[PDB]
Amino acid sequence: GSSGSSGMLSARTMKEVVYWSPKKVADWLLENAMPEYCEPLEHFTGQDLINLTQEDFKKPPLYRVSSDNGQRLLDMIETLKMEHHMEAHKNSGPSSG
Repeated sequence: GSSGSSGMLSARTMKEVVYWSPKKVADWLLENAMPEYCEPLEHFTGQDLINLTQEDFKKPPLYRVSSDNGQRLLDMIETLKMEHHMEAHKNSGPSSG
């Protein structure tokens, strides 16, 4: 083993998590035990990371990365957005699905 117990475990701010760096997005993953998404998110940016959807899982780079149909991550990210100023739609009930 090499990285047994990390020294520092915390984040300055996640209100944007969009302008982040390609090296930070990763640290955030391992921080929550998500080293499996680091590979596909190696060159990912806070912005691209938050722009991830269950649909993006069906295809690469993020594909069958976990046995949770990309739930653990989707949930870990969903929060990264709720913070940012992203006015989501209101109406509920699509035409086709």
